[PDB]
Amino acid sequence: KVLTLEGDLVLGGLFPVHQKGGPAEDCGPVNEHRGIQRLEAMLFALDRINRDPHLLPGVRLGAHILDSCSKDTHALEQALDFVRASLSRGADGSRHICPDGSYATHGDAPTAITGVIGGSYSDVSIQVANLLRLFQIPQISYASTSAKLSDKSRYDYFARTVPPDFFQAKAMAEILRFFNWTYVSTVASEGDYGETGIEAFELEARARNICVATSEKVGRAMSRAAFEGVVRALLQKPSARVAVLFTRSEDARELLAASQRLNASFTWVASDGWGALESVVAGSEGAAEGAITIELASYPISDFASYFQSLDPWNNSRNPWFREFWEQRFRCSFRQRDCAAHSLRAVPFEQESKIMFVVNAVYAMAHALHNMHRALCPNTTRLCDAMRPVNGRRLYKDFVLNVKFDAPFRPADTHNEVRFDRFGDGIGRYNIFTYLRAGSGRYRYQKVGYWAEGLTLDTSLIPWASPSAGPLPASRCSEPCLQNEVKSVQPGEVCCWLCIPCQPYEYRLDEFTCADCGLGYWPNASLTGCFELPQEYIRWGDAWAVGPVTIACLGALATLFVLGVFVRHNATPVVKASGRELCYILLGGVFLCYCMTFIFIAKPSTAVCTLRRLGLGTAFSVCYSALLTKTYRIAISPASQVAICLALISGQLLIVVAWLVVEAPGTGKETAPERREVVTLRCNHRDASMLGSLAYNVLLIALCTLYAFKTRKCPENFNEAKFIGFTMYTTCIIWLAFLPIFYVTSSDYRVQTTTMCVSVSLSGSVVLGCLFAPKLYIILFQ
Amino acid sequence: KVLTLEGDLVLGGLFPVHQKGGPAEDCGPVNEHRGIQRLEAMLFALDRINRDPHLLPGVRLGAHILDSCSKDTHALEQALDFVRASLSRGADGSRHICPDGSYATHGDAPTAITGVIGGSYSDVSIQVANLLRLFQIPQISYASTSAKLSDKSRYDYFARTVPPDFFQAKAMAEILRFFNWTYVSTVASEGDYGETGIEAFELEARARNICVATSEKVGRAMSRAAFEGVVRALLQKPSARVAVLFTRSEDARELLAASQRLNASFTWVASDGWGALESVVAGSEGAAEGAITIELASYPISDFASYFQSLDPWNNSRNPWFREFWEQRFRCSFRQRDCAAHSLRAVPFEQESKIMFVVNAVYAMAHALHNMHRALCPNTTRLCDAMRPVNGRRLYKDFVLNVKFDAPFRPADTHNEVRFDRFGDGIGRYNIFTYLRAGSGRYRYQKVGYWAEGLTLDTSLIPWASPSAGPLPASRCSEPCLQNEVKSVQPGEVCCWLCIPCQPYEYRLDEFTCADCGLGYWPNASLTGCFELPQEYIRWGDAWAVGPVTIACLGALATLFVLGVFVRHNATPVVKASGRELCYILLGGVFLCYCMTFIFIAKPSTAVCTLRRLGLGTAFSVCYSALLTKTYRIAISPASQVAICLALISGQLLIVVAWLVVEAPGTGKETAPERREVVTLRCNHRDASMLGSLAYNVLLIALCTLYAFKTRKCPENFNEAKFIGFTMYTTCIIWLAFLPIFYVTSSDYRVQTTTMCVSVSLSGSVVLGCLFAPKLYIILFQ
Repeated sequence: KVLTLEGDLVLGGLFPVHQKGGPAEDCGPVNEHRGIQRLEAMLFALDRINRDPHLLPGVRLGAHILDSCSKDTHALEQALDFVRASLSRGADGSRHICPDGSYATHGDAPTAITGVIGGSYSDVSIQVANLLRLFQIPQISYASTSAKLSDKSRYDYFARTVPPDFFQAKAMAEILRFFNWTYVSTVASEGDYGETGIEAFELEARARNICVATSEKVGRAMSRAAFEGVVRALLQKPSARVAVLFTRSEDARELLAASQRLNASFTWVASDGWGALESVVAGSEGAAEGAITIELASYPISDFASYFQSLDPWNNSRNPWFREFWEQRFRCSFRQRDCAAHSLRAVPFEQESKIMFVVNAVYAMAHALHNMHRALCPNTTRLCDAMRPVNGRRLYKDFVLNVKFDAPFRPADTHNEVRFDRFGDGIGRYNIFTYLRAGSGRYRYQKVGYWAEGLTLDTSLIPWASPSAGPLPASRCSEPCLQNEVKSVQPGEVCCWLCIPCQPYEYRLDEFTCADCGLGYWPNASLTGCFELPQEYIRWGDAWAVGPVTIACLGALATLFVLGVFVRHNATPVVKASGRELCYILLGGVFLCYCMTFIFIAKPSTAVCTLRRLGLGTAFSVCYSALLTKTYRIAISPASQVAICLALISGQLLIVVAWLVVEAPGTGKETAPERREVVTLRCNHRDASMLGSLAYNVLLIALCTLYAFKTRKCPENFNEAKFIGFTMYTTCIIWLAFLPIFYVTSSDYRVQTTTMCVSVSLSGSVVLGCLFAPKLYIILFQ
Repeated sequence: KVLTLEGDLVLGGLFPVHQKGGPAEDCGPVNEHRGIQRLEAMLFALDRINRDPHLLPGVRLGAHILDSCSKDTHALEQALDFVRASLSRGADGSRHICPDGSYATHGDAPTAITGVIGGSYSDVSIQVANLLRLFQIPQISYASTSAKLSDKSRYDYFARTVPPDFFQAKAMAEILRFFNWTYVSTVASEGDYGETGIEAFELEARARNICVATSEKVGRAMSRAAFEGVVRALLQKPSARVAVLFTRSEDARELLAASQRLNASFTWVASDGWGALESVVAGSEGAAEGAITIELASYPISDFASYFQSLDPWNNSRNPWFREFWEQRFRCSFRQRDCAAHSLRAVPFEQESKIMFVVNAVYAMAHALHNMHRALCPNTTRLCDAMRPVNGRRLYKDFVLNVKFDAPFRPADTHNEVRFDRFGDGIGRYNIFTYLRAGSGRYRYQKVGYWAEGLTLDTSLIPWASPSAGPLPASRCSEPCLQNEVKSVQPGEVCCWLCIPCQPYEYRLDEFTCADCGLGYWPNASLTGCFELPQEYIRWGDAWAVGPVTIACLGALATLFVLGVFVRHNATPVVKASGRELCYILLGGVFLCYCMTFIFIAKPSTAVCTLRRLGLGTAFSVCYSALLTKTYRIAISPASQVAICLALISGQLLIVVAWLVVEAPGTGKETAPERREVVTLRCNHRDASMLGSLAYNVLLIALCTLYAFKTRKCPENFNEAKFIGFTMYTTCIIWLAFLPIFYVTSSDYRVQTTTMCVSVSLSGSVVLGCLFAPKLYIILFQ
């Protein structure tokens, strides 16, 4: 059937009056929820346009409406009808079986259609758009929610009033960023609807500072085992309790039913698939707590409802499908003439949510036509003779794309308009519905805000945001930490991470990995890396170092007293027949060893440690030489004993200096604990062959001293002989005690060194006392 | 007009009978080169199909041909006619001015078209493909060379027989890789054809081991200044002498004219735009030398020509445009009845290159129809009643894509077939034409090879490759070099580079950059990097080192002789009242200095450096102490002089050893030349405070010796006194001479050290001789 209303400017019309019915019938039984209501809405819109004094005052508006019944071949044939009526007006009727006349001259062909207002489903809209691409005719839809038509490459002459899916994805992104829900999951659908929406959502996510936890898809219909598996995979992540949904109504209902059966609480926000329908939450009211829903902006129209109420098949015979709709709504037949008793005013009527979009499309087309007529021939309001061929390219790319007008039948409360972007898509105007948990009984959706160009909503109506009694429901991954514990570990996630402290001795210079520097130095607080840290020149405490200094001072005082007693008693008979010069050399050696023991506790460094070990070796050599001379020079001439003593001392000094110079006495800093500040404590001259050769030389010197001491028949000055014997015995005992002590305490930092220094000082003091005792006894006797 | 031929299965046809003529007429005057020839070819093809016993023996074949005249609206309306005839057969004629009957029942509507054979230009092909995409009808073209239709997303039910532009780009890539022409330039065009070809060529280039020099584009038509500028930019590169061209015929002719005007020799290969046309090379014969041309594979048909020769408007009234073509070819009108005198056999006829392609398209459609009829209803050869509704989806995606048949009117020489790829495009078969420089007069194209699936051509007909007298003309960038000079520099090119040698001391580890290692070591030949190179322990030559060794041996022999003379003459009066022990100490010091001078020419190392400098300092101190003792101990006790001498020697030794240990005597290797092998020649103990303190101590010792030399009234042993005076004078002179010599030659490698060693050896020998002369004189006197 064809619905034709006369007029100079006629517009196309497409509405699915019927529904799917299989290949048995033509295309299916007549529908009464989508097609007839939108058809009557378009008729009312054109009636108001014809009666509008401000809009199109001179010329009227025609109407050419064809059935679509949600079919493909039928819609294609109806588009062929439109194109044959529009373009084929140039060629007359060809030769056919018509014997009355050759061709039609005035009738049998309507005027060229200016535009078409039709196409609700995705497939029919795609087909109409692809068919009307080449014929240079504009096309506007009213329920085209598919986002695959936004591209102008495949669909150029196509516009829509409802917002596409990427607008809804942007609204989802805005409502997620408003609540700081960076860590969010997504659920897709295997149908035609949802894939482009999820793609746009993921693109907007990866665009600006937000990521996604997981990406799952749900099929059309299968066993509940797959639903249980996918919901378990969703709830597997403990930190994932918020997710977006882009599925249908039945799929959302079954998902909520499965969630209620599994008894798990979540905070779910969905797309327009949920909507304001109540059948999707039937039997699952205690499972959608704290849910956010996106509703398409649509307000009821009082004038359209009043016009639809006063409808009857008696005085309104224009619409051919009106009788079919009347027979479908009320079970009756017009043959028996019994349908007149029924009235439409008695039965309650609910307006379709798409009526406002249809009337907006019609009024936008009317405004575009008015603007074209005003900008083309402004001489008079009558029809211009220069616009008889409908030029769709100009009317599309010059007028309808840039429209600025207020919404029709809009209440004084709202302030909205109708515009189109560069892609010919309507602006995204949505409403936010919250699952309010009102204590007055049942739970129902509550309007809390709207999203047109900017997100403007309040928390005064949100149940989990109004009192702020507890923490705001949000999913976060790695937010809590500062620039003190920088380590980051990522098991399987790239967007977020796990903020973990690193080692305290490791520098902090990168926000993804922790760099571990050397153990001998600590990082700096200037945020530049890990380098050396300044140490102290003096490390030993004053109280502990006072002992060695006091011992050295006492030894020096004893040596000075012995030297003074030897100088004063220079004419004594005991010192005359003895090594007076050798006694002075021994006193000088004692002074030198005391000075070396005092300097051994100075600021440690390379030269410090080398001088300390050289002084220790020289002290050992000079004490051995002094003992050997006292054992030898007493009895082998008086000038050869000191000569060979100095010779052996110089030889031992050269040996030890060679042994210490052949090695590599560095100045490294080593700390015993794992994480501690490294300070200079000991020299790098660790266990090597130098100390072994020094110990071997000391042992050889001790053996020579013992061989010289083996004499026991000395009848002259037995007191000094027994004193030297006791002194060498004490020295050997101290050396034997310090050998295993130093060998076992070598791992110590300052205990072994201090113990060895104290032992050396005590041995030197004992030797000085034993040397001074013979001179004191000789002075007391004579 | 419509050409209708009876048949159960009717095939569609579209041909541009007319051409562009402006909006004044309908669409333009009738053509006689493209439309009528292809229309007659299709008519002859269907005529042969009807008489073919092997192909469609039972059922005939219909025809429905509509005019296109290379337009958009006309072709759109004629495709509208096809769709109205095919799909609208379900519904009868609507109510119209026809008063004879309600609607047509048998006539006024032909059967549904099974397929359509039409579309030559790009725009008409795009329009037909976009229109017939929705009605599930297959479409095959005969001259659709546009490559933007290969995608199945926008054009799914579209097939072609001519190869698209990407096949030609692949053929160009193959013929370029055959000649090893990696470095090539490209010239594009601003028209509709050429952009996708250049894009595919660049994609194939960047795909596998070949790059492009430049990418220029030429507009449609402008002044010659732009052409001169673009050709100058093309010839700017000296190594660029090979170019590909994807332009039209007129553009190629104008470019050849500009090149002949500029007088530049080039080797240019072009696309099918050049072809075998002779008007494009008129006036520019001496400019396209050594040119390669791609020609579309097309062979003449004898049967089609014989059928076209026997044509007349008397017994052939089917074609409506035949009368228009006859009136266009011969200037006459059928009103005067004077056109019968002219005959088509008299005037020569040239077959169009697209005749074979449309014939192959029609025969492929017939083969697909036969295969479908055989695989659907194999019961009988008659038409099946189950295939009355033409199902285009199965007929397309099951039969026309996979066809295996030989080409019609196939000459026994060639071996080719007709196939379609996954995108429904014909296989790429081209011919290679070479600008042969034959000495028989004018120059013309010569067929040298064909390209269907693999490049098979010979050089026996190529003028620049048959004798191989000179090098093959090829453009290369950075081919000549090996893994010996690895450096690479790239001024403005990324694909190729410039192969330049690097520094010989720099290791080779990457083919893009040269890594320069340290100067103190040379890279290895094992291709592992740059590390240290083994040196020699001994560096001084044997002949040069024999001098110092001989001097040391002579000094040691002199010292031994002096010691033996002193030991034998131990009872001499001169040696009795003198320092005999001091003489032995001086002899030992001479032996020590000789040993130090001998060891100073050993293998250089850290310990070697320390021992050498310590021995030099000890020798200086020992000679100073020996001189001081000889000046002092001769006259202040006999046991105190040697004591203070040994004390001063030990003090100087401690001073010099401290000065040498406080420094950092490394073991680095330094080479004087910039690029030479580094060997251990000079030590790390460079100019510092240690040598300054040593020189200061030596100067103080020399000043003390000179102060002791002030005695001039010695009456005992004046001979030894004057000998010691001459010795100390010679030593001071040698030291003063070696000071500035060393200060000036420190920059040398081995001259300064050898000179200093020789001077030290000479001074030691002179001192030994002066010391032995007094003992020798005393022995001679007594």
